[PDB]
Amino acid sequence: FVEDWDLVQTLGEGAYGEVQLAVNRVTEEAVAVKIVNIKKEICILKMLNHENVIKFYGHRREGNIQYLFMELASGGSLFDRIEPDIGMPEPDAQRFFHQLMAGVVYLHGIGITHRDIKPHNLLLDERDNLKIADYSLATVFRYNNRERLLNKMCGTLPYVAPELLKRREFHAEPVDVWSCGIVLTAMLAGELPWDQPSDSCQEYSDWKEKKTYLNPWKKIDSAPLALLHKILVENPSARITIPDIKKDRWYNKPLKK
Ligand SMILES: Cn1c(-c2cccc(F)c2F)c(C#N)c2c(N)ncnc21
Repeated sequence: FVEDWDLVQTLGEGAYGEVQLAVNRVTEEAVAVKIVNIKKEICILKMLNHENVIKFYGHRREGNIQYLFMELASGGSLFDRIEPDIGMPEPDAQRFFHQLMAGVVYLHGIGITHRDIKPHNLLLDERDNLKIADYSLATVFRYNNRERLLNKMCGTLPYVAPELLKRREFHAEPVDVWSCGIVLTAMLAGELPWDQPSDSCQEYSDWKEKKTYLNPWKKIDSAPLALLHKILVENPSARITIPDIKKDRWYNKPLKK
């Protein structure tokens, strides 16, 4: 198998192609390999250097198949740490949220939007450090200090911001903030609040009407729920920004040893 690397186990599939564990017969160093536009993805992957983003090691083409070598996350995904109908202990949810914001602030700072934040795309290293993975939908929204609005509809319906179903064009950053809000909801309640944030979605109307005696909102303590009230705001220019998320009372609440 490719160069010194043996492809010894599968970690995920479907998507565009498969992800393999690559143990180096020589050094025993273990990495991840994605087996697959791709030009643009590679170019974004080479920009990424942060502790909460999956590191890119290199690519080797071999006829049809490209091979993307990235940092391995041996802890699996945040999706596997969320217990259905329960979620996880509030202190673990807060730490993962801190790491997720650190990663999102980095991407936005280099003018990159991920566009598909959800628990399947948030992986853990062996010390339970969160890493944003899968840059196949990622795009430049800021270049030479000029912002460009996005127009492609993409992501996963339960995680997408409402403006992306309703507007011709929209700002990248509030879309990623919204999906972090759905991720925070899943961690604290082990359930997604709606199929999609459309006015024909009863659960979404129930939330705009502030009916928080229904699930999933009734499983969530008042402090983190006050933050979700500022994140899941339908008007993207009134929605809270990451600088202001970092001032939020629950965000700054001591919880974890
Ligand atoms: C499961 N998995 C993925 C993955 C991420 C998104 C979709 C998908 F299908 C995947 F396999 C990784 C990546 N990128 C990954 C890694 N780097 N290390 C360990 N396991 C991984």
